[PDB]
Amino acid sequence: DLVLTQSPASLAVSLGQRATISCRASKSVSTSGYNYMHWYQQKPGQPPKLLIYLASNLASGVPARFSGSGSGTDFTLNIHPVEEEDAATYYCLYSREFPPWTFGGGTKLEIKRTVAAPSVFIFPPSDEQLKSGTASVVCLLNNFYPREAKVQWKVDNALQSGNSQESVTEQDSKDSTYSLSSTLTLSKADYEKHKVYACEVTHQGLSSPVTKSFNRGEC
Amino acid sequence: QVQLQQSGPELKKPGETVKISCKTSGYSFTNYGMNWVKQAPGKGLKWMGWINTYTGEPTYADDFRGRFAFSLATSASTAYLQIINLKNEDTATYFCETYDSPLGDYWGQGTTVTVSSASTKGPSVFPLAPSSKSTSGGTAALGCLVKDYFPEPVTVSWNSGALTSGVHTFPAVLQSSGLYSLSSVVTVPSSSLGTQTYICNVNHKPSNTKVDKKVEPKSC
Ligand SMILES: COC(=O)[C@H]1[C@@H](OC(=O)c2ccccc2)C[C@@H]2CC[C@H]1N2C
Repeated sequence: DLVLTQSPASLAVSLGQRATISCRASKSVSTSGYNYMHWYQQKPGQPPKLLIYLASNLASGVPARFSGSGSGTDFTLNIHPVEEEDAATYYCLYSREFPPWTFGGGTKLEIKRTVAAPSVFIFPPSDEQLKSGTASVVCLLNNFYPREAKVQWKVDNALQSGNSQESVTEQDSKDSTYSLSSTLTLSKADYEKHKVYACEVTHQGLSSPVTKSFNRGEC
Repeated sequence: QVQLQQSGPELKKPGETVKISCKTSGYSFTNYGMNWVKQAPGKGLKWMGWINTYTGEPTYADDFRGRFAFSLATSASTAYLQIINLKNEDTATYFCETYDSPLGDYWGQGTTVTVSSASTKGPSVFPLAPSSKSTSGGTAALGCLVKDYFPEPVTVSWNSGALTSGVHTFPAVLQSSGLYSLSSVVTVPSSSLGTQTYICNVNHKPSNTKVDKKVEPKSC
């Protein structure tokens, strides 16, 4: 049977530098004289897109910065210079004119850029939600790098826990940054029990933690 | 040139069966046939198998025997993927593809299938008002909180598509209630909070819910 394993699983490469991805086949795919290795690129929320077919030929509408090499069992996909729009997952694919097909496990590619601090904002609950019995307080961290970030909620300066959730956007294909949203959910009752709601952010782009807050009733 | 459109997202309970469609822009699928690919949330691509366009003879990959069936409804150059006795492990996005040559590779945008016992439920849309607390420099941030819905997905656009710059719609989080929640925000000129109107358009097909929430400024 044929299995393809890719190296590495993840890779972070500086904008403008070279990205090298590998794929090894459990057995030779060049015995017929042709190199049956293909490469696909897939960005979040989109279907795969062919980049290279037959180990080294560029697919349709693929910039020359992408290239491929190898034969037998070892192949590599090369990107140079890496651009922000290249943040994606890359898969090698084995197959002849007709199937079967065998995909490799994939290689996530993150674009590395200069550190950037997040812009922090906070949103007190809306009147209509409060009216329905709950209170959601949202904290937004906009356009930052690297992805590593820490958000702490404090109600009347008391660190909250187990009552908040967050999601980070995929790396921006334009400027290579991230954005994060954190939601502190509380019952109307609980919410009206306290006065100060704050979001405290720590990111290697901030000299010292930044805090955003408001007082219930102020807004 | 060619383009495959697939049927929308589906919600089924375990044990049920689901049937997804793939339609070409051309008048039929090429001589090479058609392929189906599976992608579980956050996982890799996995070839399911293929079906011959002429012989209608399907071939299934090892890990996809018994419960899966590829069918050709040539009646309108359409192909179908059927899965019976749905399990949790079937929760994934299914892609259909076909090719006429090395340079002619066409993919469908995939059909997201969700296997769960949870009931469908439209979201509530709450405004994330811009104010002194969501302003920095000349930029003001504002948004919409789409809370308590099931199943995925939800789409959000701003001012019917007019505003798209600086828009950030985050990945939905699954709350302890088993319901999803998501937020969509946008940064717009602080002064343009007296010259412009801002409305988020939320669409949650699974429950046929369409909401338009105008987001107004808050003084404090
Ligand atoms: C002609 O076959 C293809 O188009 C295949 C592939 O090419 C070949 O396998 C191939 C074999 C012999 C000659 C030319 C191309 C490129 C991509 C990946 C699978 C499939 N295509 C979508």
